[PDB]
Amino acid sequence: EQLTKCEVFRELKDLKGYGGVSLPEWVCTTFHTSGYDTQAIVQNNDSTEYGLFQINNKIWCKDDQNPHSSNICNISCDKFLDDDLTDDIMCVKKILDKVGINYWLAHKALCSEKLDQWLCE
Amino acid sequence: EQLTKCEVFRELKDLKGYGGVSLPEWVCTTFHTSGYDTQAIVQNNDSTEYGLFQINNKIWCKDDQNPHSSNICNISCDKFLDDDLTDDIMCVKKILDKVGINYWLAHKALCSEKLDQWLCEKL
Amino acid sequence: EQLTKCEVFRELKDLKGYGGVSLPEWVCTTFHTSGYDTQAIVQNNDSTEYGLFQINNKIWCKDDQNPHSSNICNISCDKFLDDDLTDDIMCVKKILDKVGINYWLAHKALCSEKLDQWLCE
Amino acid sequence: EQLTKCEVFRELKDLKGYGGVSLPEWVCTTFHTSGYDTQAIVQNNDSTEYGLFQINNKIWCKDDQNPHSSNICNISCDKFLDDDLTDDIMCVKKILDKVGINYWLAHKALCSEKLDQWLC
Amino acid sequence: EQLTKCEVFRELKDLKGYGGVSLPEWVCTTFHTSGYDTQAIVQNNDSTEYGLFQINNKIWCKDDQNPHSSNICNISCDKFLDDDLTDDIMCVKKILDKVGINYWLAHKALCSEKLDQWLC
Amino acid sequence: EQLTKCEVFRELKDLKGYGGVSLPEWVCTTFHTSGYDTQAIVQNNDSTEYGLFQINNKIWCKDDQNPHSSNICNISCDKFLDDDLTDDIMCVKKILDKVGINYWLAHKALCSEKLDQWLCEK
Repeated sequence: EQLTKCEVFRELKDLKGYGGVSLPEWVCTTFHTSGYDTQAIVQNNDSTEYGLFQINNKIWCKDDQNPHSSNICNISCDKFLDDDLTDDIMCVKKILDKVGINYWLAHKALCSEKLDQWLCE
Repeated sequence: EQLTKCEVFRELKDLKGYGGVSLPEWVCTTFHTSGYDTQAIVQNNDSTEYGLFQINNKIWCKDDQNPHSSNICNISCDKFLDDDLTDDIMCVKKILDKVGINYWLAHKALCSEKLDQWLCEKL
Repeated sequence: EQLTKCEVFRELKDLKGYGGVSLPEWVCTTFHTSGYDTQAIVQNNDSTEYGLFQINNKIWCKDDQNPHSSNICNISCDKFLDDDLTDDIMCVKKILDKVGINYWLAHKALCSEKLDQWLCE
Repeated sequence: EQLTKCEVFRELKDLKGYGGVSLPEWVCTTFHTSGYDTQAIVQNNDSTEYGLFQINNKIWCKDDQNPHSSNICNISCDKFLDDDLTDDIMCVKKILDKVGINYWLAHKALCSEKLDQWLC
Repeated sequence: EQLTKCEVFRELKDLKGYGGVSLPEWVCTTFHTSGYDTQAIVQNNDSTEYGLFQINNKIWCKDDQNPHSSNICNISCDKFLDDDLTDDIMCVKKILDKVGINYWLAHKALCSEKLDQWLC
Repeated sequence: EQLTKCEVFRELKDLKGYGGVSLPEWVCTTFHTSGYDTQAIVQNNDSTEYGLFQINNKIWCKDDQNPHSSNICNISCDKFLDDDLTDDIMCVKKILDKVGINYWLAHKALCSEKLDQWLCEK
């Protein structure tokens, strides 16, 4: 499912304030990460990244590709491909606890200025 | 070279049933893999993926990046970027024989059901 | 920041002939590389690619992800996400000098021949 | 810092029985891992493995090489090169919890049976 | 097991002349690859190399670490840590077939001359 | 060639003080990286490391394995496998120039102090 900026904004309300990051920072980050596509999937030779936040199967979730993954989010990666972002949000909180919002390079690279444009009326 | 659901459907007829996988499954998988673009190419720091099936150059084919690739499909990777999908299919059959359809994670994740929407009637 | 074939053609003028490569080849390559988007950023498990030319943080530039980067172009990777392609071109000349145009597989695979459609007149 | 087959038994006591793995298995596994050298360090192009258990800087601990490591064990990797194996063991227990003893391929491979030679 | 140069020269007799490479070249190559240790194993974040020839689990054999390995040699990697080098040899031929002796960089760099010192 | 501490100490004189690192530090680091084996070669899936200093074919030199290496030292990797440490040092200087001594993780943790055992009163 390809969401609209305002839709992402709404759906991510649960992440508001987590780790102190605001929604415009989240909307901007996910835009540069998956272009707002909940079904985004990229398979490389060693790993595959899943969904809206492009979570990878080497550390966060379990795959057919990496069954020996640390699976920090204790979930099967494909659960990140459907339309209910509940699972994504749960795992993302785990990532923020372990590495921080800057785990995503796009946050600092493209989301530290002109933040008002990522806002929703 | 961008294709549509039914052109992919028509051109992958030879994979139909091969190894026990159905056509809608393939149409679905290639969609989530390359969005039906025969010239899709993704270069990473140490591996690059080619064509409609995004075949990588570490194992299946050879290119200047990984000259020591196992090159199981015995072909130069750029043959996967033309519009003739014959070379591609030969290789895919080799991948299926060795690893199976779920070698493509998108298949297991998004193309193992509800395939009805990947259908093209009259073939 | 999505350019058009001809804007790219215009902006990369300083690369013309460099390393013996013609502009139509440059236009073709960046099209297959970033789709002409000066802000393309692809983050993988341990490397991230930046901008029009998708320059990576393991060798050419400095990231928060790879601080021990050889950083051949002596620059922080995010300078490749702005609209000013000056940084990018300076770095691309470096890459050309060190490895060559075929460092980009898209060039060899698709942009060394049948260049007519990449012409901009 | 080189331990002998017997010191290892002593030092890894806290691991005994944890995750179902016995000491002789650990003695065997760590032998194939680091030769009982607690300062063992293998640096590759992208990853680096530290200490007796050869814990990597990509997932388990934080490095200068990999500052964005998920750092699951919440610790700086060089604390695995000291002679206090307390922090090592604590991290190993997390790996066991999250992945299991077979995360170490040498275990399943060479330290599954004939565990007699690994006694002290 | 830790073979000697002579023990290796004997057990790799089957590779004699395959793909055109001589026994000394093979002895030299394995020397620089594993020091003749048939139980040599090196696990990294993404792959693991096994045995005398340090065969990796991403392409040649089936692992717990890499179950989607193309498994070209249709064999589980642990079989490369046995003292019986028959499997190792079967797989090495496949590698010579798909890639060539120079798949091992040590061969081209160190085992292409001054070979008489690898004779037995 | 398997050298002794002092043979290595001797051969790396040009590196004395380069980038601020003393010989005792180098003699310690190279022992931890290659065991003083000038012919050490470690081949992995994606890269290989060569010689005394274990320089890789991903960034510093050119290989048949990685022909598209950035090849910063502008040298073919196997030149790092012989007895003459001259190219090795030339390249180590470039690495020190680009990334620094702590490019070698063993240095920081094991070869920064308590170096009595690594001196040579030659």
